[PDB]
Amino acid sequence: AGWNKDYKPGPYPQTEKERLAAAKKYYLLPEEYKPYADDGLGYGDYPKLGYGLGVEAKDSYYPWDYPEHKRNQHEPISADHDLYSEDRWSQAEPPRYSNAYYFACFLGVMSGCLALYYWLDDKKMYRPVAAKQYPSPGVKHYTFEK
Amino acid sequence: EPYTVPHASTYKVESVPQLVEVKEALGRQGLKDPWLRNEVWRYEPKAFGTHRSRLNTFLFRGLGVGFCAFLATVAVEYALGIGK
Amino acid sequence: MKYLSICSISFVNLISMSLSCFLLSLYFLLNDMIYFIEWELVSLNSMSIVMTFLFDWMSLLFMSFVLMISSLVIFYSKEYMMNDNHINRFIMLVLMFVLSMMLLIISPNLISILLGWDGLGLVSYCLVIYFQNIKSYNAGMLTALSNRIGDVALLLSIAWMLNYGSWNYIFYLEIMQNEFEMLMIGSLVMLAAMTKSAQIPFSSWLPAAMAAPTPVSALVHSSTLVTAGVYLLIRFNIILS
Amino acid sequence: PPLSLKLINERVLLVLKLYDKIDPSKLNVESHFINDLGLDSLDHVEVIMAMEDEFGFEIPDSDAEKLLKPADIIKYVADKEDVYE
Amino acid sequence: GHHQMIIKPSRFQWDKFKDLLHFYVMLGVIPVTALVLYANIFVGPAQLAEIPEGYEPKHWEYEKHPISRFISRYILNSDQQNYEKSLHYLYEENEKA
Amino acid sequence: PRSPMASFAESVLNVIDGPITWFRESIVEPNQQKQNWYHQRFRRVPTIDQCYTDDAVCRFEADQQFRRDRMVDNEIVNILRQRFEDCTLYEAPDHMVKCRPLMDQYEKATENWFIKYGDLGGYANAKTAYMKQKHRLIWERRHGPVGSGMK
Amino acid sequence: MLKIIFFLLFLIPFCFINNMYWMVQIMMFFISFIFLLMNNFMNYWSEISYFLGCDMLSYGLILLSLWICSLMLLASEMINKHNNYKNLFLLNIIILLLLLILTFSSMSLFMFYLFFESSLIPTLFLILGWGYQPERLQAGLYLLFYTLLVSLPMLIGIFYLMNKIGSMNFYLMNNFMFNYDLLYFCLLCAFLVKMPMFLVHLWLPKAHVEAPVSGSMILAGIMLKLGGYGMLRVISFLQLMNLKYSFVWISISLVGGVLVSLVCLRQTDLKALIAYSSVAHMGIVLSGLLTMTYWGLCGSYTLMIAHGLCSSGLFCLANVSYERLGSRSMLINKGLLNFMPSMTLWWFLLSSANMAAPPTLNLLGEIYLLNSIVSWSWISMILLSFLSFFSAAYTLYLYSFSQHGKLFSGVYSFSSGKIREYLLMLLHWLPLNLLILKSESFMLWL
Amino acid sequence: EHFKPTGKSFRTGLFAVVLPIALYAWALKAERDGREEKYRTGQVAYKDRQFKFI
Amino acid sequence: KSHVVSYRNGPPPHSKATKIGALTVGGAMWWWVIWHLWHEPDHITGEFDYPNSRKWSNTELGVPKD
Amino acid sequence: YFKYNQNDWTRKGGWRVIHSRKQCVPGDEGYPKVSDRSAPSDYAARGFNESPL
Amino acid sequence: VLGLDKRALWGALPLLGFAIGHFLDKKETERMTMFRDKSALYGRPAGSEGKAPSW
Amino acid sequence: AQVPLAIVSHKRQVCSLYKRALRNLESWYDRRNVYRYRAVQLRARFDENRSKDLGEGIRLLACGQRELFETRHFQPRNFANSAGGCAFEREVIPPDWVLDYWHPLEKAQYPEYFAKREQRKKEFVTWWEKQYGK
Amino acid sequence: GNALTHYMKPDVMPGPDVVPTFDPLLGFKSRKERVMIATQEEMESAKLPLEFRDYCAHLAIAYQACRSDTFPFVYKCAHQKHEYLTCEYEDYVLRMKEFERERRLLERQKRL
Repeated sequence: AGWNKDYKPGPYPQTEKERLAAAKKYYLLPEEYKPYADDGLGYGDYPKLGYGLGVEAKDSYYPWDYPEHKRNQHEPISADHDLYSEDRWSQAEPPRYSNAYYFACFLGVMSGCLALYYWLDDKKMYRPVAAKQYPSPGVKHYTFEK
Repeated sequence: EPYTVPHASTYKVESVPQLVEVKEALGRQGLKDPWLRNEVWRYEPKAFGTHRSRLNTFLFRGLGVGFCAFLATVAVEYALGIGK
Repeated sequence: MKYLSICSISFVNLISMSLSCFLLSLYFLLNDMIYFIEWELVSLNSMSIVMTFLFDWMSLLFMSFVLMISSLVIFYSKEYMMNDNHINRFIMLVLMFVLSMMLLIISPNLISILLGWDGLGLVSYCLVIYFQNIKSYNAGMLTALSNRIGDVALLLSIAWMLNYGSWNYIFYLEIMQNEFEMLMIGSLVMLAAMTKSAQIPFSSWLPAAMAAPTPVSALVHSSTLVTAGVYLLIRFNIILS
Repeated sequence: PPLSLKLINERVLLVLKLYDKIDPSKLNVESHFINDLGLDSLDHVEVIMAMEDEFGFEIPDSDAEKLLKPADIIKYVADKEDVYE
Repeated sequence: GHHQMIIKPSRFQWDKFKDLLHFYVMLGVIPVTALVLYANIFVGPAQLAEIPEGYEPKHWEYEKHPISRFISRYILNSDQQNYEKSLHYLYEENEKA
Repeated sequence: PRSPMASFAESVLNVIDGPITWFRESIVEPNQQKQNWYHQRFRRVPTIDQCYTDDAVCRFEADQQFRRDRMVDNEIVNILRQRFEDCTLYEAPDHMVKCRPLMDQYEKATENWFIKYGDLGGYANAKTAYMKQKHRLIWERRHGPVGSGMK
Repeated sequence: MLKIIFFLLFLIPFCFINNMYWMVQIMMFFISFIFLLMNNFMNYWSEISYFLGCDMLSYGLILLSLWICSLMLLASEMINKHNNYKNLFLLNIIILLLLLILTFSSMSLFMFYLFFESSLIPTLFLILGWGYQPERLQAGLYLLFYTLLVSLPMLIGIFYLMNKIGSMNFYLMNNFMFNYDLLYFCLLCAFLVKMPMFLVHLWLPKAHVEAPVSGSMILAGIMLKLGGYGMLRVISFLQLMNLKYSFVWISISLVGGVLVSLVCLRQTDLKALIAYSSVAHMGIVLSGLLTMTYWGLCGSYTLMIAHGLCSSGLFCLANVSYERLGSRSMLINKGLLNFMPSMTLWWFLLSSANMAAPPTLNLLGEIYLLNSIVSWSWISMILLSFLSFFSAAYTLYLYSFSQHGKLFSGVYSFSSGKIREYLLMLLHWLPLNLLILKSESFMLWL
Repeated sequence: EHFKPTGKSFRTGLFAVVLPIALYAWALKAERDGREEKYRTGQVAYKDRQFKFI
Repeated sequence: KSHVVSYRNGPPPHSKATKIGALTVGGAMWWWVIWHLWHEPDHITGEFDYPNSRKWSNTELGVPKD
Repeated sequence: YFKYNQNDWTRKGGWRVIHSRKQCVPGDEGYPKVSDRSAPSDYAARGFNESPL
Repeated sequence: VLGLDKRALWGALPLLGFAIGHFLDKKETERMTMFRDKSALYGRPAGSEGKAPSW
Repeated sequence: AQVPLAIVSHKRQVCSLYKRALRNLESWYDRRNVYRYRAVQLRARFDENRSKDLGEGIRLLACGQRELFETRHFQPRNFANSAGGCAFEREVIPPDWVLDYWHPLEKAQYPEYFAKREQRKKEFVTWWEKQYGK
Repeated sequence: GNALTHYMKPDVMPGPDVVPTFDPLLGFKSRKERVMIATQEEMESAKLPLEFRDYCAHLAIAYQACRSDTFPFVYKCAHQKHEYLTCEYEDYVLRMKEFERERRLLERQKRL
């Protein structure tokens, strides 16, 4: 079965001869393989896969080896699969509008109606009546008729 | 058995006045609807009724009996000298 | 039990309990009683953490309808859920759902609310997760985190109300109407009421919880979590008003 | 309740007969749509849509290419409902 | 009749466990119920009486329930003992420094 | 029992009360024994001020005494809270007029409680509480009562 | 108190006689019962014996260990099943327990340190001896060297206190208040490591992920408390210095708790996730402890008891799943509700307790630390809201993800849950609730 | 193994924890110092002290 | 999965109990609604007249004469 | 339990009941009825007024 | 119901440690007798004292 | 069996777009009489492009697909009993091997059933050996 | 009616829940007084809520007397409920006249 030390990524690939072995090592044909940029936070020679609309956008009707993950037998797993998983930040179809659009409408409506409500807080519709004449001692409440 | 599959010959597009309204439109537009004989079964009046029958029944089911019971209720109330 | 459906057993218990509570609510209406029993856990710095129960017509009556509706929803589920599996599992959750809502209703103490309040936050989550499809998972996750905000709010309210030495808010709400601490308690409890009641912008979770079985939706969106926030405010109506 | 295979044979043919751009005589279990019955691709799409509504599920666009005769459609629905009788 | 075998994990272990736990909790409940019933019905509680003029109660006298009287008398050290041992130990420890 | 239900209400209260009173009178009470239990009394012990700076037993004596007095003083506040607690429930809807004096008793006690044990946190002991008092009194004669600021 | 010690010592030979594995726990469970009867303790020390006493603080922590160390034997039945040096394994726990009992029952600060670290070596043998994965080395050193690196300087701070106080006894120390800046860092940075603090927690995810099930219990169960227990004794005479640098620790732990909760959500390993959950709650414990208020102190004592039982409990369940599925990754472990439905109940109750669900003893302690922190500064409401929110975000992810979904595909057939496992889970959770009834005792240690 | 103090990592790590800790630790020190100053000066009468029981 | 199934057809006939029940439910509702309208017709409209403040005279309110 | 072992002043635990004042309405006994509890010692007595000490 | 066998006979040895452990500390309390009935909070009244010391 | 090949002909892209276009049409106009009316017109728009060059057709799909996505329904219909449906795969059935771990007394409640399964187990091995070469 | 008039010409509309601003006896040769019926003891004995302790108390007390006399079948006291509502309707009229009076008076001062 092996251990982690026998499976950790190798150092970033630098040569085509090294790329081809690296692509072999992950069961990828040499064209898919694409290591991370190696800015300094890179994952070594580990591939870069997914990062799209997410797992749930993969074809559901395909006969996957692991339908539950929607993944095949020896296929590698994206380093951020825990984020683009079916229950995490993923969608079946591209969103209708830009992500900025949604926030503007909801907040734009909300602010547009906060001001209106508070501007009318003074102009409360009141029935034409005086206050409850609760009987207080030493105070003089009358009745209109003589 | 759970059901029997009727014959396609039974369904005739001219039965349903609503579907026939579609054909005269397509003829004017110049097209023809192949999947029209399918829709006929949904609009069988004796077993599905019309918009009018379903609306009358839904709102006023039991109203006739409901009123009749009320008349008995007023009868007892009058016989108990309550209504006046 | 082995020869009686747990739904058949369950229904008679709840209805009889509901019926009895109905008689009491009438009794408390006539005399306009208010009973306040409480058991004490621990005390310090002139303070006391307690379980408390406030029995009045308002608490008792609404406690009855929770049982009346719940009993029939269980009996209704005898045929709705006869077909799949795990009827015994499902009903044992619904019963745990009644008790949690029951303890929420009776509680006049801010700390004791957490018993029923958080129990609702959990048991409600389980029912939404009842089916095994992914859609249920996402639905259930949304509700618990949405309600967990309300759970957090009450936790901070408990700290603030320490300034008055107790957590029997139904006694200080109307004499401390002005001071900043009540406005800070009323502020947080407002969020706790808004989340369970699914107000703006917390409304999103209530439509999501439809992934549960239909009997659950009757229990959650007729006599429980949706109504939980309302009842809490009814007990805080002074400062809010 | 169980969906007998014979009914599937009846249900499929009923829909096809109702389809007005087909021949009720040529129409049989073994006939081909685009080859024998002169069905276009777009016409073949509409037929599957009827099949979907007929039985209540999705026939994936990828898997609709195997459905080139009503026998295959009969087999497909049988496989989905696993009624092998 | 006409039922379909629906495959589910075995429940026997869980069924057995619920039985075993119920047995052994009962195996303790009947004794303690006998004791608490014997204590409350036959021995009964004490009565809060004012201290006589010059009477020194034993430490166990300072508590009400008969079982609690029994524990403090034969199972636990009197509060005075721990109080007055601690005084000695702090005395000797302070002499170290 | 002018109400119909109240007439039925009392019927049940007879049913639940009747047996228990009989059971209490028939079995429990008659068979029990006579026995008396007393109340601990603690002789006041010297305060921390008398204690020397090198002896620990005398400090230990006062620290425990301070702690016992703290409990008595913690909950003398608790009792006063329960009074205002109970008046609000026994006098509503007109409870503001009647609880107002009780709350005045309560709030005064809290301040005296907070002047004495307040702001010590855990590990508060006889030495710390007494030393707060010494510093408080010095500030009082110099800057007057707290809340007026310094000069 | 010697009743306990000599009971354990004479149970050492039971390690040597064969077919005595199960007769050991009963002697270990029975002594807990005997210890459970001798609760008549107070804030001050009681039952003196040559240097061994016990107050309400030490009692609960001792009793927690006896309970946990007894459950270790139940959990690690696989050691008995494969006779994998079981006799040596038993001797490790019996020795380890004795070191703990002395550590909490020690009345003098030097002793506490003497058995404080000495318990480490029996733990270190435990990891290397019975751990599966190759990384138990690279995790064996972290546990040993983080602790030694910060405990050795503490030894100097202890001796410097004799030359001023003249003694180690805790009561005599409280009479003094020290003003030296470094001394503060030589008696708290040594305990802040073992809590652990957020920035020096790097050993905790490695030790817990690699250690065996039993080692996970005690590491999460009692080792994280020795740091907490130690602080409760030594902030008494660092009150003045504590006020100048507390805001550094409170901010780190509070912000540390939030950041770790996000780290929990991005984990994919059961053992890792539970271990990181320990840092999250231990951040609140430390935060409230350094607030020094009556509530923050009593609450911190409570939560340490409750959290240990829970986190120890959650390590049972991860072991149960790992034993059969063979892998501890979340991806392998899915839908276990459909393999072991009876097990999933215990997953929930222990999981619910971890997120401060009622009526657990955990919620009682967490209400209090929250009170002290808020009183300390109203600005603490910001993350203290976030931390409590996210402290459920990963707990649901831990429970739901591992129990709910559709079953794994490649898993081979495996046994179902056994009575031993269920009994183990009950003893973890059931006290964690009933303890609320008598929080009177395990709360008011001050 | 593949970490390097590349500036991007430093810039990532800097804003990630260090400043949230530093800015917020600064806020705690600031707020308490202001509140503490009143108490030491004797500004707040014991009537008005918040969280008497904490 | 109701045991009843119908293909391109209306459902089967209805048992006597279901046929009666539909009328009894609907009928019972209407009987209640009619009776309340009969006996309490003053709830839909105001049970108390809303007075026309304008109609009041300056004298009856004691308005002083300019 | 709620009739004899209710919480009293000599214990902390146990259930403690504080009931309110019944609505006295005309026809009831002594209609101009008033709360007998006036002095502060009346409230939250918990049976303390009738203790021997 | 216990399901105990002759192997538990070895249990007497740990129980032996219990009694020995109990004996020593009990012997230790008999060494603690110089504030016994002398402290300000429990000290006996000066004169006419009980014959047997409490604890 | 047959595993679908990912490569999709241009003819198939038009086919799929036609299927999506019609299904989207149903959601907007639920009613069958209206739906059949509008669906017929939709088919007309395709026949007025059937006689065009592919490269021209490439331009057609691009705007044909974008307008569809630009006109996607806010609550598209699905079939509740299929992938994406609200009621899809609610139940999960464990693997067969669960049954074999029942307590022997539990198995005694269905002695016929477990009698048969063990006859099948004998057949399964020989079946498995042949299929995969043992 | 409405309350925009109060916004647009506030000089004439007294405003929400307006407390009278003119002398009560102004413009009246005289105006008779108002008399309580229910004492403080009677109000308290029946736990009459403070917002209901206005002049209608005695009728409200009568309502509880009867209502408690037939509980739960309070419909057997529907007659009594009519009077209490019959009375509290009058107070609403008095508040209305009190309002119009001020509105009419407030207009007069503007003219002069």
